Amino acid sequence: AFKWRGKPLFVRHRTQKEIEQEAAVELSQLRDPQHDLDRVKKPEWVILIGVCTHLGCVPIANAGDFGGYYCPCHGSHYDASGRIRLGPAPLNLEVPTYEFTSDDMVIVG
Amino acid sequence: GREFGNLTRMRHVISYSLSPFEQRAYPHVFTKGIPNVLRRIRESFFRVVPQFVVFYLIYTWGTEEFERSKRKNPAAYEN
Amino acid sequence: KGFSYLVTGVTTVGVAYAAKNAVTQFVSSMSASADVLALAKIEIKLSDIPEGKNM
Amino acid sequence: TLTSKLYSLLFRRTSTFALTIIVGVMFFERAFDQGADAIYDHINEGKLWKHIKH
Amino acid sequence: EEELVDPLTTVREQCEQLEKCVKARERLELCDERVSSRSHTEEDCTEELFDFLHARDHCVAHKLFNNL
Amino acid sequence: DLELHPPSYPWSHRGLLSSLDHTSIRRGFQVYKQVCASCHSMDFVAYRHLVGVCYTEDEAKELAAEVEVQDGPNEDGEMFMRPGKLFDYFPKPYPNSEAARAANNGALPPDLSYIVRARHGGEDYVFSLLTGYCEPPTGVSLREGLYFNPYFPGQAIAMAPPIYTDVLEFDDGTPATMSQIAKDVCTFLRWASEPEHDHRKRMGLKMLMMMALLVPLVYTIKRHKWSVLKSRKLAYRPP
Amino acid sequence: MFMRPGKLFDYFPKPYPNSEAARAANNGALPPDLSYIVRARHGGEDYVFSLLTG
Amino acid sequence: TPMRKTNPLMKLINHSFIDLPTPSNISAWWNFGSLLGACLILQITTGLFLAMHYSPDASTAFSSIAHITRDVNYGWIIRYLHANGASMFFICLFLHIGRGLYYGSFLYSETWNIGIILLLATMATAFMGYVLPWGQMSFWGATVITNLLSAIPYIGTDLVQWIWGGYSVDSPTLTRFFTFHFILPFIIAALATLHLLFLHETGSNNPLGITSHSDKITFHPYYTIKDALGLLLFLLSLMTLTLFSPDLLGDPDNYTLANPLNTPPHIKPEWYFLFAYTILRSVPNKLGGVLALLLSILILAMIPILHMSKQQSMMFRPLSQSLYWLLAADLLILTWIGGQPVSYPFTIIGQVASVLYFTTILILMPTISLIENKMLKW
Amino acid sequence: TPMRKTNPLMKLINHSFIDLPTPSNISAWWNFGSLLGACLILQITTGLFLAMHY
Amino acid sequence: SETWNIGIILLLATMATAFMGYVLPWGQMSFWGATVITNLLSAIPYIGTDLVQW
Ligand code: HEC
Ligand code: HEM
Ligand code: HEM
Ligand code: HEM
Ligand code: FES
Repeated sequence: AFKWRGKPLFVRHRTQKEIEQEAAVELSQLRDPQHDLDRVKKPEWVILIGVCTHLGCVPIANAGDFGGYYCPCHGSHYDASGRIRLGPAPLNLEVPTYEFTSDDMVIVG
Repeated sequence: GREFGNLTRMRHVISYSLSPFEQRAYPHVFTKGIPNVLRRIRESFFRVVPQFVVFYLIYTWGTEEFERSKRKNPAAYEN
Repeated sequence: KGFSYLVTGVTTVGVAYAAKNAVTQFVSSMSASADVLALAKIEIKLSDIPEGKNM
Repeated sequence: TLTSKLYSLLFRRTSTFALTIIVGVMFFERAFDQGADAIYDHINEGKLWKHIKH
Repeated sequence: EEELVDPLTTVREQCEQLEKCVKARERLELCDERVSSRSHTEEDCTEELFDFLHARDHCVAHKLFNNL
Repeated sequence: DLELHPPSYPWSHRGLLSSLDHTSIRRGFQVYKQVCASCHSMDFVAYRHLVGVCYTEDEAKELAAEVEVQDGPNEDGEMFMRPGKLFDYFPKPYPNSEAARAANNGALPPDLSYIVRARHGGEDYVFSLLTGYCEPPTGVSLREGLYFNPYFPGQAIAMAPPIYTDVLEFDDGTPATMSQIAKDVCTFLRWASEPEHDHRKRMGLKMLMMMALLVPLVYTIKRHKWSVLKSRKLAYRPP
Repeated sequence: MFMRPGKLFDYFPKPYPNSEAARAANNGALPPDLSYIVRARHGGEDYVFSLLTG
Repeated sequence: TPMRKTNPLMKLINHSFIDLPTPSNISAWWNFGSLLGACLILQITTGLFLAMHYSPDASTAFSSIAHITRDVNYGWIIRYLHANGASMFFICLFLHIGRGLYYGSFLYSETWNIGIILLLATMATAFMGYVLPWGQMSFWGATVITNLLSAIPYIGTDLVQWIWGGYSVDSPTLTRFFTFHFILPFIIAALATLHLLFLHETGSNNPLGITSHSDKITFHPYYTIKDALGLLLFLLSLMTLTLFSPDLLGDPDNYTLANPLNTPPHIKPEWYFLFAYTILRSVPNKLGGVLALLLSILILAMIPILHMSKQQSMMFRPLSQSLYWLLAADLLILTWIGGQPVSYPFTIIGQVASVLYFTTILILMPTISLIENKMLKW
Repeated sequence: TPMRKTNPLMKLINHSFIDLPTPSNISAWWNFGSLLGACLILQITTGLFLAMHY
Repeated sequence: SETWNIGIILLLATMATAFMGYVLPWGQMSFWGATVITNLLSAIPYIGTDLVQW
């Protein structure tokens, strides 16, 4: 977790097993449909805003029913991709405009 | 009205009162006081207590069930 | 009446004691704090020679 | 009788009632504070640093 | 030579002789045998370890500060 | 992961009118300044606050002067070092959080000024955290920079066992077993978190006595005033 | 702490780290902050110009 | 004529306080209202002395509170009196509302509406005040409660950012909350004066629920001492709460400096908001949960309309008594679940409790009232 | 009877402001009480908004 | 008379409010005027300095 605009920014180096788990998730089951690869420029790296889409809480990583994220406030469960699947959260974790200029860097203006 | 002079109409209702210094601050403490409190508690007990007893049962069951669910099942790794 | 007035007087004595304690506590809270009080007389100036004028 | 002089001198006029109330407040404050402090010191004797500093 | 005996250890052992601490410890040993025997398993003896430590330290707290 | 409830140890000050053992507070302060001060800061405790709890003013001055601190800028604006005075707070081991994380394998040693009151279970937990450092149970593995501790929420703390027998030599001379050391630290931390403990207990006893005096008296006054109504008898005499 | 190229939100550079350095570098005199110098002097800008002129 | 009836200020004081016709059979519950005002005074006085040292900055709020507790003379007493006095204020407020529900005081429609506004202002005041310490719980609770406004369909995020004073809770938010927390209690006092003004027109109600014009009594020599005794008991409770268990009604996580990069594992609001927290959690949809909380608070407005009984008081309605105590037990269930996390049993029990709360206050109560009306052959 | 004479708040407002008997010959000097009230309201609002950032 | 006395109290309250508000900016004028006006209370014969320091 990093600090951007006074808000948490999550960068998770999800393993390929987590990538398979996220890809296998059906779009119909998702509350807000979205393909896993759409929200990750690189499959092994997922960059999101560490703010629960329900009531601005820091989702706990590798926790919950789906082992991606878990809201400690109202019980919202997010997957490794950040998509909401169970809980009061209305939509998926926000994806910033991150650009991988190099394999070891990520910046944007 | 709003002042004590004109509030309602009453006729031939006579009341007797005693000075606070003449009488006792604690009369009938044991002859009537404690029995009166006991009868009040008896009257109000069975219309209040059952709801909180149900609440206590729900509380205990919920806590025990949360503890039971938190515990791990061996069958998950029998193989 | 003397017994009743004695009861009232003892009650008033207790109330006055409690009220003075509360008022003094609040007023003292308005007074100088411990951190301010510490840096009051401990500090000692070490002055050099500033020419022949007021410094 | 005790009351025949007490009530006639102290509790008769409310000004004297207030005066004896305030004097009793002073004496009660002093004595009650001393007694409470003694009780608290005795209950946890040795723990307090007032005893240790000796 | 090691004069300090750390009464904590003595009280801990005193529980380890009591019925609840003993049965929790033996259940922990059974769980350890299970996990060690299985080559590939995700089962962690943390639960039974906590079950043992709760009773152990409960007895300790009952009879520890007296020595100190 | 699950969590372990810390036992309720029979601390001396837990009594209704009990007070902190100031000898224990002094020993715990010694352990803090000699063992935990290398990583744990106390930003809200100065070298005063000790003039009336465990140290006289003179020995407090000496103890403060033992450690040098940075002073305000002098001529040319070159901030120098001072011998150290009472109003100075306890030294911070690291200039900033980043230095603490770098020196502690990415972990930040938390401020211990309010640690007792900032953790569920209070001092009990802190004691249970220091005493309990069992080896990892079968089936759990952790990074070399982490040590298994059953009472630590995550169960993998980044703090090596800080106290062991004879790690410190108490001025009093009591046997410096790890249990005694941990108990003394916990007492000192309880004092630091709640310095008003003794005064609060004294005022609580005083208010208990005052209320035991007043409540029956005010109740008697109310009964006396209302006896006119409660004994009032009324009759209906229609013509 | 490191050096950064400098962004919009940064304030104008401070010539001296503290007042003591300014006094040392300016013969014991402190050069006042110029952010409010016009409003801080009687006559305002009219004064400042004259100060720079005469 | 006595001077009290000549000077206009003395006229008002005598008419409203000294010689106010008050029912003789009034029980202890009517004390709480007076206690509320006292609590307000306490919160206005004590909090004032806290403001003389509190610095409303995100970088110095926690340090300022530490300075208050450790350096300021008797400052710990003042801070603990303030916190536990807020707790006691909500205790007395809940008991006041429960009494009003039980004895049919809601039929004073305008007084009831004014009281609802007072409750809302008190809740906002306490929320911002709890945000003031700038602890972990304070910060994250503030973030959650302000993000609640994001549920609004169109102006959802603009309003939240306007309240925040930025893109997230920070020093701007704390200073705004400090100012609102300072101003609001005086608005509460004026609204309470309006409360008493609207109550004065009809006078106080009695437990029997029958007009007590036959047995009215001056307030000066009877209810003054009865309230004084109530004040003594309230101060007993408050002082025992601040002097023996000062942190009984507190959260330890609030003693850690606010960290915007890590939400505590068990972030919960203060205990008076726990029922609203459960009603939030139970409803899945975010807007649904926000609306559920709003209805949970504002159902007191609809309560007078649902009154369908020939008797104002409930002491002669045993079935209504059973329903009322069931509602109270339900509220206790809600508070307890609010204390508890979001897991298998607690979630379902909370959903059931919220549904039961709404049904009892909307369906069971009027039906039982109609049944009781038929029972007495009206 | 109009609503002014029925609702107690409306009673107060009508008696003290809407229907308050005042002299007709009152000059401009009596306008400064309302001006003082407006000054107080303005000061309260403006100071609240200032303290929001102070 | 009563209205006049209430007005005098109002004037005193407004003067105190404005004085403290002018102290609030913490400018040179604010600081030094505050020092002067507060030290004015040192004239009190017996409790002068204690009151000023309080
Ligand atoms: C030389 C370094 C060092 C020593 C010695 C040390 N600590 Fe720590 N402490 C740390 C670090 C680093 C952590 C972070 C571990 C973690 O959070 O996983 C820590 C963790 C803690 C925690 C856990 C706080 C939490 O978030 O739960 C407490 C309480 C604590 N220490 C108190 C103590 C006490 C009491 C002593 C000795 C009497 C002590 N420490 C000795 C550096 C130290
Ligand atoms: C700061 C909060 C409040 C204050 C200071 C306050 C004050 C008072 C006082 C002093 C009384 C006099 C009678 C009594 O004490 O019982 C009263 C009565 C009443 N209050 Fe409030 N109150 C508050 C909140 C509320 C709330 C939250 C409600 C309803 C939700 C409410 C509704 C009523 C009603 C209906 C009465 C009529 C009592 C009767 O008929 O006997 N008040 N209030
Ligand atoms: C109904 C009235 C009030 C309520 C319900 C209330 C409630 C609270 C609460 C719950 C806190 C948190 C304290 C803590 O958690 O430690 C707080 C803090 C604070 N309040 Fe009050 N308050 C009230 C009135 C006031 C008033 C009138 C003022 C100022 C004039 C004030 C100033 C403060 C300050 C400065 C703090 C921060 C100090 C602290 O947190 O201890 N409050 N308030
Ligand atoms: C009786 C009405 C009031 C008067 C006469 C008054 C007067 C003043 C004055 C003369 C200043 C100094 C202005 C300057 O030199 O910059 C000031 C500043 C201030 N006042 Fe007030 N004030 C009043 C009401 C309020 C209220 C109700 C607040 C509520 C927070 C408030 C908050 C402030 C603040 C925060 C400042 C500092 C910011 C500034 O200097 O402008 N004032 N006031
Ligand atoms: S904040 Fe994540 S569930 Fe509402």
